[PDB]
Amino acid sequence: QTNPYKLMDEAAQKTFDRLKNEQPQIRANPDYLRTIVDQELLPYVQVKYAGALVLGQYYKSATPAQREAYFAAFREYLKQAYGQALAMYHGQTYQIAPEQPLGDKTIVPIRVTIIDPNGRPPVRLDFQWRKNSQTGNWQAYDMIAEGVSMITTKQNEWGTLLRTKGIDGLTAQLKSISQQ
Amino acid sequence: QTNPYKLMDEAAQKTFDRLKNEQPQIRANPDYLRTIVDQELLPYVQVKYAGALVLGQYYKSATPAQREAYFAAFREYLKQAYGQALAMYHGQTYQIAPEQPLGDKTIVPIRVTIIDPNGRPPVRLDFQWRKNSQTGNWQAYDMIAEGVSMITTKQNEWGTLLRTKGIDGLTAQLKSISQQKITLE
Amino acid sequence: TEPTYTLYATFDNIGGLKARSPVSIGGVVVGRVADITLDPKTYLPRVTLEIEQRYNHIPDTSSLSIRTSGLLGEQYLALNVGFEDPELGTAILKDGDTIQDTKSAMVLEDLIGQFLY
Amino acid sequence: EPTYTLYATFDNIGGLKARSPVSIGGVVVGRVADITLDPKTYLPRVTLEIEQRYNHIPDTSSLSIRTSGLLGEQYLALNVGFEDPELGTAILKDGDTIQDTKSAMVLEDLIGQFLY
Amino acid sequence: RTEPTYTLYATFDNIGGLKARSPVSIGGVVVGRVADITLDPKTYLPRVTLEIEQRYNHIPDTSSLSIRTSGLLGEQYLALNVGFEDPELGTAILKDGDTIQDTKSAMVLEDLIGQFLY
Amino acid sequence: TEPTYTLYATFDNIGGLKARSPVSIGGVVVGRVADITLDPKTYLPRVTLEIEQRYNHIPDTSSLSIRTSGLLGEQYLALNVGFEDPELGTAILKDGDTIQDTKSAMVLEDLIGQFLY
Amino acid sequence: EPTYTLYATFDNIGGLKARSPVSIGGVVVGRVADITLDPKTYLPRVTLEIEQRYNHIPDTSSLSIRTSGLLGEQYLALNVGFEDPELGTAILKDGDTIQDTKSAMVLEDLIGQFLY
Amino acid sequence: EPTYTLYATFDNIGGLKARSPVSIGGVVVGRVADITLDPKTYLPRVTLEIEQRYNHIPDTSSLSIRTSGLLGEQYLALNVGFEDPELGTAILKDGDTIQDTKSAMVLEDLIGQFLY
Repeated sequence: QTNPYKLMDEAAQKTFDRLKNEQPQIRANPDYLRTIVDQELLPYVQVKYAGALVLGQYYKSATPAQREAYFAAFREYLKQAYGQALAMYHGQTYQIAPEQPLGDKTIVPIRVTIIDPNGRPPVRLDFQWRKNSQTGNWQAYDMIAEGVSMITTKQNEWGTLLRTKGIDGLTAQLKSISQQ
Repeated sequence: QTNPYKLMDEAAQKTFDRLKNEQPQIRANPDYLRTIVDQELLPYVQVKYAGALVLGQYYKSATPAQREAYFAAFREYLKQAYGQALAMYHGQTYQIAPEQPLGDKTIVPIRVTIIDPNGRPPVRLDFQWRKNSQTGNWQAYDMIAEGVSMITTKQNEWGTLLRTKGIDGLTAQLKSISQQKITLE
Repeated sequence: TEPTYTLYATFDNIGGLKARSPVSIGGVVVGRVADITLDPKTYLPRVTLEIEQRYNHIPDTSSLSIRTSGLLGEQYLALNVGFEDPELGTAILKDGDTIQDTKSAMVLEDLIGQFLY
Repeated sequence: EPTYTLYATFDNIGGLKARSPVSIGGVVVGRVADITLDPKTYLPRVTLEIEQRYNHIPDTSSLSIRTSGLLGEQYLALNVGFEDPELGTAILKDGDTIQDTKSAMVLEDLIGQFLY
Repeated sequence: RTEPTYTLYATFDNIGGLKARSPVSIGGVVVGRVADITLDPKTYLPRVTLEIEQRYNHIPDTSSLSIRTSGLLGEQYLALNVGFEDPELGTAILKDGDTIQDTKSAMVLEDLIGQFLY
Repeated sequence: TEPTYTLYATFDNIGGLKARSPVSIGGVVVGRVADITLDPKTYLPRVTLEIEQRYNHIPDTSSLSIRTSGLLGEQYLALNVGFEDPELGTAILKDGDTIQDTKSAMVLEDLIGQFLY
Repeated sequence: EPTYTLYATFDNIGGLKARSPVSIGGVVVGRVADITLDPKTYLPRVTLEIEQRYNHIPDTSSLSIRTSGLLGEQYLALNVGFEDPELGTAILKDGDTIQDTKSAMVLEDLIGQFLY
Repeated sequence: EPTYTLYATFDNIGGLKARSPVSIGGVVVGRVADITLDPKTYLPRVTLEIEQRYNHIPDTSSLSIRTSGLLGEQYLALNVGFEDPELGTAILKDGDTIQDTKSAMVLEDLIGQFLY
């Protein structure tokens, strides 16, 4: 890995193509895209920052095996929700932002866009790529859409619930959400 | 006969009756439903005031042939386009207003209500009865619902269209809307 | 000039229609209500209105209604002109008669709780 | 200006202040007197004054709270029901309390109900 | 405003909330003011007479009027719409003393609820 | 006025509930709010309030809440008294105790993201 | 009182007038110092200040912009961070700068995307 | 203080008055000069002023009209694009004209679009 734009472009085009060509197989069964999502896209993202940001505060007090089971169920929740969100295909093309070199940075935002003429005007998705402090391996974690986040709400809603019921309470809750 | 209350009661009775066993029949052809609508509803409605009220001031100048054609088109139109909310048939009881005698004037409002638990509160449908001046046989024409009317809107919308395109234009539009479509019943 | 008709009309609910407010026909002002009072026989309001003289050929079976302008204005009465035809219904509104048919007023809170429930 | 008094027990008064007009039909025929709290079960109690000139109403009336025009203060709305020919009816005397009731409405409850 | 101005006539059916003296603007720039409104003692319908500045004077006849609200609580102003003009074909020009064709109507928060699902 | 007696409460987001406001019950006002502050230990807000001397009987299973006034006004604490029941819940609010349950505030620009997106 | 200042970039001010209060969990700590523009990439830059008593917020916190009421004023709200052993830690010392941020929003985009 | 001038022809101006601010990003950099009709095709033309301290900007920017807050005035939002290495770019030399349009929005169109 080196220039994050390379990884972004290549992974995006490969994912779009792998979606498009195997779409008849998706029409064969709707309980199947999750394995492809976890096979191609997941190896490129990061996990620890997601749980680390959503948890917050309650980390000086922590139980090892409890953290293990939490990090476990977290990825099942995430994959299920993201695969459920995937189900919006109809056919539309993509475009990337104009390249701009820099280098001496760690946190760097980029943009993408998708468009379809016959139906509705385009939208504006984003991402958040982060340079690692250990080996320079760039990596992403967040996602933003027209001024709304996807981590801020999960940090703002699941509040007192943790403060009272218990970490294992949230673990059992997630384990329940693992099936929808 | 004389008291419109008895007419309203018998109308509610005969409407609630026989229409009940239509559950296998409603999913079939929703065409003969017009006939059942014609059965009891039509023989107590006055198309004449409906027409003479919607047509507006453009009546000091009119020809008999087009007049009769418009009246017939309006007859068939109101026949079709009345009865479509009947698809809401799921069962709900009816109740009448407390009786109060008078019988000295001509125009009289009444009331009615329908009750159905487990899904929204009841509504407040009304009517408007009028004592005829040719004999006294009361009859209805209007319909009201929570403030909104159902004949004022037609008097207020179809405006300049008549003023410009011509009465025959409205006749053509009504001919179009006569077989415009069939409800999803 | 003030050559006036005066007429009487009943209702059953009259929102916030205070006295001395204007009545309009088509979109122009042609006078104002004269007085408002109550009945000691059945507990229902009565309204006495007054009209100019130039307009004086209104057909009988007209109609009258209540409505509000803008969003935070003041309510007013809207008139509606009827029709003429022999045999069925005639009668020019002579001084001292009463407008017949009417419609009820609109209140809020009711429908906002009705739908979207 | 002779009048007389009545008592009512509500459930949650809402933003209704003290001293505000009553309304039958669409006119004004009284004014509310005082409001306090029951020191035995913690429910509000309200005293109302109406004109004696009207004195033939039945005993099965309701009572409710309304709003003015979008953003206007409140006023007690009343209603008149059916009176049977002297069977289960009578006349509100001078200390007989009304029975049925209906509360007010608050904002956040409706919003929270529309979602979740 | 000593500059001469030529007048026209228009007929509506429900002015809703107009008033004497208001600007009739085109595109978004003010031009002229409205002169007089009155009713017709013959079939009961309203009618308006308006002024137009003389510098602008080449309007094709196929045009239109409209009524419009301002802001969300502001009042009303007439709004003109200049239309198409085809060469060769007869279309003429608004010389003084004519009356333009089509129009629209006002809009008051009552008919909307009525047309809302009946 | 007459003496008072005070209590403590925690929260999570107090929106715009500033100092000095009524702690109404059912619909009548019965006291003000004393002091708000933050906890320099785990970063959470805390509030100390006072209640009049006259009412001296509240079952513990109660709750507080925050709500808006009208559609654009002030904000007032709203109390909710549960019920009394012998043998089971007997804790009488004496002095120097903290109500257990609580709720949060409500700010516009979070709803838009919560749903309708 | 001994204050200390920090620097942060953005993307859209969105009507955030200079000199306004920050907020951390509902309470007001400090105000914003000033705003300016960049002469190399055309982006705004904002310097802010903070009181010294609170002094342990871990680095990876967050900032955000929002509006109170329904149409009153608008301010910016902080979000306390997650404490990290082993990995990146770093107590914020004077003369540093906060990292990842977020951008404001305008209603017109939502109104347009809601009606297709 | 030194400035310079530019010309723009729109399509529908909306309630925009005169002498209103022209803002890039979130700060104020220009003020509008004058508005007049085109006595050849009847379309509006507007002259705008930009403070010359800023210079190195591309010649493919975009311009649009924006509303303020909820019920505030209006102003002119700008948008700066990218810049290729002197390939179809150049600098806005005193006296050129931007080449894009974006009219405002009025109420009745939305209602008619939503109710047909």
